[PDB]
Amino acid sequence: ELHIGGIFPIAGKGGWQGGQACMPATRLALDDVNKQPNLLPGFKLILHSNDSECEPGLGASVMYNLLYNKPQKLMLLAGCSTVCTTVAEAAKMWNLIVLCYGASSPALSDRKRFPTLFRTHPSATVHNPTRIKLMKKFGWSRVAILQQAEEVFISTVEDLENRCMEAGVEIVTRQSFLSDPTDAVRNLRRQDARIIVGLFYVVAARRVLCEMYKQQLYGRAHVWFFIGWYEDNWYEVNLKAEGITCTVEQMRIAAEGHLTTEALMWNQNNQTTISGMTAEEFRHRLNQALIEEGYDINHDRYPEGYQEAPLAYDAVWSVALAFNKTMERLTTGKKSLRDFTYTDKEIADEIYAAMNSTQFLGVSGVVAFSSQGDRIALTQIEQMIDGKYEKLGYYDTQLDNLSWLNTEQWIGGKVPQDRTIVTHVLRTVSLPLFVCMCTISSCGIFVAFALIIFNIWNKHRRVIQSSHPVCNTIMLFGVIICLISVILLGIDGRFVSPEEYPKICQARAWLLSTGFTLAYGAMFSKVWRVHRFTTKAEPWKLYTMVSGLLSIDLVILLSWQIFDPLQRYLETFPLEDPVSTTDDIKIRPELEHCESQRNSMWLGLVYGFKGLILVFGLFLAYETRSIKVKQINDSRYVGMSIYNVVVLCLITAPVGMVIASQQDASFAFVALAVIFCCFLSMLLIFVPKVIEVIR
Amino acid sequence: SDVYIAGFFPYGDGVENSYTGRGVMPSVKLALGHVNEHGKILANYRLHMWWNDTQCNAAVGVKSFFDMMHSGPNKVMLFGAACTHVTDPIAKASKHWHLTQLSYADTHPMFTKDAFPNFFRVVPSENAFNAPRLALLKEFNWTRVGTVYQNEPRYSLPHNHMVADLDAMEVEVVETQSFVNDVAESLKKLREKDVRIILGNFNEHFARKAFCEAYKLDMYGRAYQWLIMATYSTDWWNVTQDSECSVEEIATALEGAILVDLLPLSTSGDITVAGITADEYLVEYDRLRGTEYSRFHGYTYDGIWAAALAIQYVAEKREDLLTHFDYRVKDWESVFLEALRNTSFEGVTGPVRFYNNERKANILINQFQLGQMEKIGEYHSQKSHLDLSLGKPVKWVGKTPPKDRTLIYIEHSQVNPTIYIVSASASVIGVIIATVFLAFNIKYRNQRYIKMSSPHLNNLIIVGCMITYLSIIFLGLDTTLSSVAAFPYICTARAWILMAGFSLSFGAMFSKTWRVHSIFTQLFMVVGVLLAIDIAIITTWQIADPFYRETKQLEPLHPENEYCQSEHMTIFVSIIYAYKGLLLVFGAFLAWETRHVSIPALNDSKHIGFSVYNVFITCLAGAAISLVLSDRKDLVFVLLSFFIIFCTTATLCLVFVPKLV
Ligand SMILES: C[C@H](NC[C@H](O)CP(=O)(O)CC1CCCCC1)c1ccc(Cl)c(Cl)c1
Repeated sequence: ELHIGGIFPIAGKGGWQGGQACMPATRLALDDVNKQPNLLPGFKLILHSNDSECEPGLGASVMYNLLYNKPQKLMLLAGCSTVCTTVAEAAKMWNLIVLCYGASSPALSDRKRFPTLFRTHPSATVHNPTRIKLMKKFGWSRVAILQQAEEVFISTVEDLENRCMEAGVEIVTRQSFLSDPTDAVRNLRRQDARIIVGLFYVVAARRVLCEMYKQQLYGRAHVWFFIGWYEDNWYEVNLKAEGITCTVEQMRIAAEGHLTTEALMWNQNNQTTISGMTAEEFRHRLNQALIEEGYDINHDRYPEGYQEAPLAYDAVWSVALAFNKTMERLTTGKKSLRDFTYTDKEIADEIYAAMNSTQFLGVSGVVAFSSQGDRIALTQIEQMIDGKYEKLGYYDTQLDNLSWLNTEQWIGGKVPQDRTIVTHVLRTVSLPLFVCMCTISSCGIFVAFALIIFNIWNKHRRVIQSSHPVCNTIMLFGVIICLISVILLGIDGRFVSPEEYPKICQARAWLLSTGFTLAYGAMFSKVWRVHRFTTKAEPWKLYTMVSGLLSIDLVILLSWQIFDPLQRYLETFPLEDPVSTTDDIKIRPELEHCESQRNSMWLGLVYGFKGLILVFGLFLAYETRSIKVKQINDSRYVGMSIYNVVVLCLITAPVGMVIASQQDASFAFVALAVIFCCFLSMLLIFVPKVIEVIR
Repeated sequence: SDVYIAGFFPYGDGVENSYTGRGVMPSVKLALGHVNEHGKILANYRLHMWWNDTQCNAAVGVKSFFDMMHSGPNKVMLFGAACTHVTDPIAKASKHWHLTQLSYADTHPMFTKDAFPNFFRVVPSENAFNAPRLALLKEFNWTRVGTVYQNEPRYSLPHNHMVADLDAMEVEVVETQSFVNDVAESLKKLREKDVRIILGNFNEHFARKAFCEAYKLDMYGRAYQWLIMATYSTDWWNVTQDSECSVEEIATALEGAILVDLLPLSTSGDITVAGITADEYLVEYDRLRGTEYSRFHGYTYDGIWAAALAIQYVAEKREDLLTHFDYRVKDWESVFLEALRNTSFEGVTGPVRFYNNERKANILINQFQLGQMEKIGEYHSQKSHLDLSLGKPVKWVGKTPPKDRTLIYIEHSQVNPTIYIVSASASVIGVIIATVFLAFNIKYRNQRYIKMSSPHLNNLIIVGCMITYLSIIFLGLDTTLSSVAAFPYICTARAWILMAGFSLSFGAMFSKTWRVHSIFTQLFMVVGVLLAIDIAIITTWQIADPFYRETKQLEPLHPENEYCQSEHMTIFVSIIYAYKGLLLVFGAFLAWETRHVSIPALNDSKHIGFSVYNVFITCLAGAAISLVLSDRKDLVFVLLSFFIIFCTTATLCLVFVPKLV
């Protein structure tokens, strides 16, 4: 006649008075252990029990009374986590195994403090792998935590964080309140979080729910991982008693589409358990037995600890199975379970070995214990739709088996993302604008080369013979290079890979500077030669100055290219709202501005050189109003053109920097102005020559 | 005539915290012998301590407690365990036996009255270390303290009470660091702010690690002051366990640190309830203790005496102590509770008297000086008083306590009369020379001077030369010599007069150069025309862009610039400089072109060219140093005033009338 000890929190105040339903259930199991089957061949398993009232002092008193009285006990059963810690941590001294049917505290998972503790109740950190699997199943990586800091949620949140660091999930916030989450859920939509896991009790859960309508934290852009073991209608009860300013309608409205992950305490299948009945049959029998105790559960008002009755039933059945295996192994000799004392280490170790290797289908499912005494449970996932919970699936934590019933109803038909994904788009010059500018530049190159070919008459006719043809050839060759630079100025990153874009960026500046220098070695230096000839009153004195200007600006450009080039300075802009997509994609523009380290220094140096030459040429042409010379006969035209070229170059560079952030207009002006600067300065010089040469 | 008490000790062999059990048992025997050998304290009674060895285990302690409850003589009180995780289960379990528990060595800051009504503490908790440290912050003026504490609860609630208590005393927390295993990161975070006084809550190993890092990163001393609780072992810094820092290395960072610890015995000459002073009891304990020692020996002696007092009170009130003692009967506990609330007696550790449930005991305060831990003083908690004169004097690194907030003063710059007075004297001599040359030009209409360059333009260039000196004096003036409200005007005087100096000096040469230019192949108004190009734009300075000085205090090592307007300068000043440079390069180029042209009726053109060349080079250098080397106004002035005066003197000497015999 084996005896066991049980501690059941029945008649207490506060805490978890779960014995009210967990005491009768064990009794039922007791019958099903000893009355019907041959589970104990010649033994009747008895249970001595007393109330603990969910406090550790009375639990210790009950344990002392049980362990220091005449009927010898072989095992201790305990309820809440406080009593479970009080008994299990002190149980090794008496060589007793403590099986707890309602201890969900994660702090009980350390075998060092509790060497003989088994819990048929799943630990509070059993949903965390399921939450992480759900996060990795919908592609979410940015999640937030809303704690309550009750010394039990801290451990669960720590476990969740440590498991997240092994899954790549990034946690944005760890907001934790104590009684009022107003200043804890408000900051949730500051580090804007869409996926939020709630780690609070039902009393705080209702208040958190009420504190996410006026903050508008619900809808299509947010998903809540609530705790799954609340009451089914946990949002429409205890309203007036609490300071819930919200209403039942809005209570339900934002409960839509939140996922709850729970530890399974009832067998979801219809299979017959080892007890000889199914989960529904045991539920009906427990309902029949509980009404005798003084409960009116026919019209609801369920007793406390109702959901954990299968845990107590399976705890008793696990005790019986372990004892049966213990006597089966102990028959190889003379020692028996009846002759057990608190100083008998071998029998206690054998019972521990038997309770380690337990694997049976009970009312709560496949009951087995992990290496640290925790209950190996199959997690269950459900979602609230229109104020009702629909089961999305189940998850096996030990081996990755996510049995999914595709019944998740995401609003909008698509899984919400964990953030507002930003896409960077490169703003480019308009294709028709670039094509038109390229065609105009090609026409300019064609006409320039046409004049270069037409310069064949240099010896044939005196009009070009006495016009210093080498200077005109230099001018045209500079015009061609500068027009090519204009073409290269429209080639943005849309047309070239970014890894080679700096090559085009550097080539643009090099070609533009070289072209301008060659176009003012003939538009200004010829005027300088005219002025000097007039004052002092032939070909080396012009080409040498051209070569000197080319030498200095080539040195400047080479130093710019080698010492400090430009790569990319893609700018930004306000986060634009894109076309109708009904989704959170934020499109941000980026330009392709060039910028070197000391871009101001290089640009100022080059622009000062150009401006000095421009002002020199303008003033020389001012002094070159009417000093017409025989051998430089086109001294009045190539001066007439200096005025317009100077005004164009003094009107383009200033406003160009102002509009440089506008991709289209800046390119359009810097192209059209150069087109004119190369068109009038070409016509004024060469069309009179063509008119005079043939007539 | 035999009253029993139940005791729990960490005894026997190698168990953790065993020294606290084997070092207090001699004191327990001493107190039992003194109580039994004493009259008028308890008669027809004999206090017997039934004690069990709780091997630092929460299970062994509970089993021993249940064993002494189930069998043996009725124990009337519990002598609490010296380990928190051992006494906490006993404290929770004994509440249903209606027993009063008295602790002798447990300092954990969680055994409050609300959670443990029957747990009285002769030894004060760690919270009792808050008051002395915060007292020192009042003794030496430190109103800015940083806090680093171990995340364990034993070093968490005392820190919370401290940061909630120093708030009322106008002391501001700068930072709060709570490490777990790495203290170096906490120290780096603390140094991120400029905090010098640190309050630390950690165990001896973590104290060694913290000072290891406080050497690794420089917090050794003479500027950083430490204030930590030090209920550690003797010579804890001498144990080699930190990050490779030797004993001769962990001590350097420990120098000048103030440590608060539990006072083992009262240093006053008061006579205890045993009839012997604390020194006689110390002699007896040292004689009967052998090699084992613990700081709680006086505390457990006083605990046994308090238990005897409580039993005497219970006997006086309830006569049926030994014939009606029932665990299940509640009122007994209440009586003992009252007996433990009327306890007020002088013991070997001071006035024992329970206030809420704990005891206010004197706090020893010592300081690491010259490679040794020397006592500094005592903080009496009954009458809160920081007696700092009892021990050795407080030895500071240097002569002054470390400052809570680093102080570096900053007062302007640009000064040293000399740099300015010599420049003012040079400008006075320069304007004297300019006036002398003007007088020498006044004797016009005499041969060559009549036929030379226009003497009117000479008076204009001389006026320019003098106004350049006026410009350098006006520009050099600072805000320490004049009213600060006059800063814009002088800034305007910095600009306008300077723009005048270029107009009336460079323009005079420019007019002659333009004449020579018009010659190679009614007139001085060009200078005025040039004046226009500046005066109008200077008005656009005042009308829409009021001057606002920018005070930038940069690298104030063991000074702030007072520059001009904080307005558009790269748009405005750049334009002025570009226009001046255009004029300079124009003049230089025409002078180069007009080199050897004699062209009478306007003489000394070559000297005008030389003057324009030196003006070009000096102005280029001055602009470069002004736009680049703008570190402080003193250096700018000492670099530019000499150049300005040299160039101006060259201009007024080369062209005026050099010798002309
Ligand atoms: C699922 C969980 N099982 C009970 C748990 O094992 C008992 P426990 O582990 O002792 C935690 C208690 C703490 C005090 C208040 C009740 C919870 C449960 C069931 C119902 C409620 Cl109302 C709660 Cl808060 C927790």
